Amino acid sequence: TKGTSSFGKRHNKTHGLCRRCGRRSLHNQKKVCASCGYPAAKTRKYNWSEKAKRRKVTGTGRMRYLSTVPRRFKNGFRTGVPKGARGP
Amino acid sequence: KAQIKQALKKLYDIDTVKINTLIRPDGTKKAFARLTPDVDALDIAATKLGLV
Amino acid sequence: GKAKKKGKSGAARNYMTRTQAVKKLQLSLPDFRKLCIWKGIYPREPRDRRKVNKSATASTTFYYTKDIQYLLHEPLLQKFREQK
Amino acid sequence: LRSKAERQAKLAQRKMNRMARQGEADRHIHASMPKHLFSGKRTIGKTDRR
Amino acid sequence: NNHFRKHWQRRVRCHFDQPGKKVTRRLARRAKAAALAPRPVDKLRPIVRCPTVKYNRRTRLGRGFTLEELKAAGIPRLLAPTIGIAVDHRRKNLSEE
Amino acid sequence: SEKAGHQTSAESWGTGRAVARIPRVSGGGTHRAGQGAFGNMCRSGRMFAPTK
Amino acid sequence: PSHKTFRIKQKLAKAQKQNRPIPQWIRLRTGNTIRYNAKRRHWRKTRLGL
Amino acid sequence: MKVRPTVSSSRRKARKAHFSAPSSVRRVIMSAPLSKELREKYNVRSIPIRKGDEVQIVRGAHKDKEGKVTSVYRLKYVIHVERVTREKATGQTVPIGIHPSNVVITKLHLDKDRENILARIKAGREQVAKAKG
Amino acid sequence: NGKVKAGQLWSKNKEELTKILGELKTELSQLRIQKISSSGAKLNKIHDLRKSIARVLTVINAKQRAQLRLFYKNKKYLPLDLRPKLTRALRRRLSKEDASRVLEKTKKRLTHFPQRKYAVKA
RNA sequence: GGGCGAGGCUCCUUCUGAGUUCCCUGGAACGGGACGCCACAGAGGGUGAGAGCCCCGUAUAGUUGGAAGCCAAGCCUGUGU
RNA sequence: GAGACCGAUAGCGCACAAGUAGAGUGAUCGAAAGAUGAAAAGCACUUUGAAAAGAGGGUUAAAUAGCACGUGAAAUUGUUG
RNA sequence: GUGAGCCCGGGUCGAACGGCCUCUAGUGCAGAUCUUGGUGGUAGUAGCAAAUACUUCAAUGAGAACUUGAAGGACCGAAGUGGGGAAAGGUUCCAUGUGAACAGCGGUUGGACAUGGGUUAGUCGAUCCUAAGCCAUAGGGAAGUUCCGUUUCAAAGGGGCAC
RNA sequence: AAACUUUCAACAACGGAUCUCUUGGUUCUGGCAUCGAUGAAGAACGCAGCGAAAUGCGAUAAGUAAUGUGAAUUGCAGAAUUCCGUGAAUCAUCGAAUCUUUGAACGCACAUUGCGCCCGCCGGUAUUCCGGCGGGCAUGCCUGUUCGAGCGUCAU
Ligand SMILES: [Zn+2]
Repeated sequence: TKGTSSFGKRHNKTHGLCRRCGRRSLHNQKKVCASCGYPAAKTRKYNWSEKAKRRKVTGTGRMRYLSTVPRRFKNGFRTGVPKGARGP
Repeated sequence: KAQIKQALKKLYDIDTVKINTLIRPDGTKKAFARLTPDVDALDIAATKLGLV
Repeated sequence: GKAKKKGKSGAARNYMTRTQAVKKLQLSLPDFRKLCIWKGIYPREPRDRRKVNKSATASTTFYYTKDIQYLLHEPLLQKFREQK
Repeated sequence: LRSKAERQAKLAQRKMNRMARQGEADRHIHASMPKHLFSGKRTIGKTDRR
Repeated sequence: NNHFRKHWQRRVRCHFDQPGKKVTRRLARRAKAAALAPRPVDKLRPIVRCPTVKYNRRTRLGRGFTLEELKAAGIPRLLAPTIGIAVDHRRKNLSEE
Repeated sequence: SEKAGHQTSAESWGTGRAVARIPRVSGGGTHRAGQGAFGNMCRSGRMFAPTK
Repeated sequence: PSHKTFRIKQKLAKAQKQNRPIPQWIRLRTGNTIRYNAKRRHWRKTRLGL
Repeated sequence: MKVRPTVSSSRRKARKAHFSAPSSVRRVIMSAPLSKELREKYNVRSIPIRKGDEVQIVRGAHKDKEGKVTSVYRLKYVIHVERVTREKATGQTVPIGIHPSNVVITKLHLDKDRENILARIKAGREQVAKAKG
Repeated sequence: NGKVKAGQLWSKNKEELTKILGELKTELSQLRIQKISSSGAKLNKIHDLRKSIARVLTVINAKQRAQLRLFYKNKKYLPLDLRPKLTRALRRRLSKEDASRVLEKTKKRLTHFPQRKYAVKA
């Protein structure tokens, strides 16, 4: 009875949602995320899984601040207002 | 509840005797505010809110 | 909701003794009395002094907590420390 | 325009209706060649099924 | 003789950038010449004789002139590198030629 | 690309009675699972003698 | 369960708001390729994974 | 033959840029030639077309028709001309999209920005002619 | 109505800007109830008041920051939001004067023997 | 030792040549025939079918307006604590 | 910026709302899927049907292109000879 | 044409393609229990046979064994086929409407599909306490990711009085 | 003789091969140096008149300011634009801003929208009660300030 009848007793949870990465990988007894390694400071990644690295590498998300950096570099990180522009 | 009653008072001059709040399955909060017996909720809905 | 605890509100927050006032302001007693005289901080009397402090006697001096917090921002405290 | 929109909505369902999906939510992919049925050999000892 | 028993494919170096690197070097030389004009783009080098018995028949350019050579030619060792003369303090003069 | 046809985890099901011994993509819930991999005769696999 | 946390109830609220078909005005747009909701969810078919 | 290294003769890049150009670029792309009278009047060969211009169709099955530009539909790169329409099955009218390169502008919709455009194009043309002459 | 131009806002000072912000917020709050009670052309108006509130807040913030920069024009320490952003590495980079400081022996050598301008005859 | 500095370089911005002439097929000429024109531009793309001259661009010298740096022929000066 | 490369079972796993849908407690695994037409002009109206639809009649240069849509092979099937 | 093949005619079709000489290769298939996809005979076949059971009238509807109302007959038989919860699910709850698909027969019905609505607390829980146990700090190991350590070889803090 | 089975042909099916296409890959070459406690990469939740996704954005939420262009956006609805203009746009540029809950994540925690502390401001009869808002409170280390401990060494 290791199959169909034993599958009926599965109503607990080993993993919950992790606050850092959003996956259901936070082990509920060890309080450690199996994916990102929370609450360790460094995000968990390994070089034997290039797929796992590419699933969470920079650019797979929003680039909320980092996408505006090349334009500011191209303009030389200038500060101020265009000459004669309306304002205060 | 305190924020809701303060907002109602400073919006529409509404005095409430109690407020019950729930959070709906869509994720927004719904608030039932019972008014003082001196003021008429039907009159408030007709004039201030336009709920006819 | 959550049950309040005894002695965490009321006259216990409204008043403090001279000992608690000098410990709050980190002042010596002459400097505290001098600053109270200069700023007009007056002694007070609670209705029940045991509600403020269980060791209070008839000779215990009480002040307002808001008066002590107003004294906490006086520039003369810096002058006292500079002179020391 | 409402008739054309409803016709477009009904014509969008023809592939899933031929696939007999119960709505657009039925996207489940069934195992057509399971490993437990298409791998291994049956020995004289313990078996994987009766 | 030739063997490939290591993982040789990870470190194969091809040279399709040879004409591009020649173009880059020539552009850098033109920029350096324009910056250094009207001075020459290179420094004056002494004539030195190659070591060992195989190459002692031939002379070539060395690193820089010795302090004895600069003093005998009348050029101070602080003025010499400022007018395009290379100076080498390690080399000595073992003969007068 | 030097990774073409080799970015999969697949293993042969072994000698049996039903299917050929090509390595097959593991897992479930998708069309790719159970399909062949890594062969030049396989769809979505590495070709014979990749060009360098 | 009836006993649930605020985080779980918020995720269920977002799922309930996402569970809808596409508007019919989408299919009449110029160069439209969307024909149905390809990410539609049903309670009996697939799980939220919470 | 192109010489400048910033110019690309790639067909894929050209088609991607053309079909993903934004609205201000599509305005320049949707240019129309001027008539002979307007050309000898303003010394300008071409100008971007805008709503309110008066055009004559010189190519297609609607050739020699004349009308006012009622819409510049930059999304499918077409213009709508008044009375150059067809009938739907129902009997209602529906406009026929014309490419601006298949029309010629006979009367310009004039305002101070249009005069600025024409003046600077004419000034550049005469400056170029004087320099190369 | 309800579409306040920024050119009008750039001349006002603080109190009437706050008054305009208050009246726009009040009319927006009323017209949301009008939206939920009936359908009409008031949706364009609620969009206009949302953008007008955004413009008024932008003008107020810009004038506040300009006044604060004028106040902190001649002071050694500025607030972190008023300090130039650049990048973290650029902020931690040495200043131009500290990068151009040389030793006094080096100063003497560069004073009395700099790089000369020379040419060689052919 | 200081201070000017003509001029040059780097970067964005305005502008650039010539047929929609006639005939046939065609739903549509961007095809075929004829007569031309431009070219330091006959790269590429779009336009109802293979378009140098319909449109964007393309080639070359330049030409408008602006910002910030660098190089620099020369010129004023103090002179030795 | 380019190519004596590949042309949708190829080329990156992905030319498409692709590291998506989906599977697994989990680490992880991981697809399929492009093309009406120049222009929707995506069939008015009549008629038979409960409707889907059909038949007339239309649009188109073509419906032998009808949102199952360029071309439309073979296996395999129906009718007719 | 010995042959691999080449060329033409008729039909379909709609935007490119070929001959010759050199150059180049991811270049020629019946097999690999080959890969992917598609399709046959079997075959209108095996089968749709546990849980005692259905019948009459009327209404609805194009269409009713499995929709509804009434009329009968039965079953669960209080360790229930009843009334409520914990885990788990997440809107499946309720009203209205419904073409296709799904409900291995039908379907007007539906946990399906479409549009909306619904969950109101000082007193019920969580929140508080500690259990088994886990994680910080002091400090000590470890190349290091980190491990031990949880009262220690820690300056680890509370109160009152004062002319 | 028909039916059935098989073969041949035409048309119609089934299926998606072939041909042509390509806003896509792959490989090479050239140029550039620019993430984060002034809060990054990543995660979650929201924002459009009518959107689930993709895209864009953050309660100023398919966006604000500024500069430039100069008449659109479009699937519908509704408004435009004094067109001789502080001016459309799902426009471009982009120097000013806004930037929810998180995350190295910083009051303590977090399987809790849990529990605190310090200082101001405002409102409700309020010296005490109640509520809201704003600014703060991690660790190691460096320089300096100030308050200190020790017969550790001295002077007196
Ligand atoms: Zn995690």
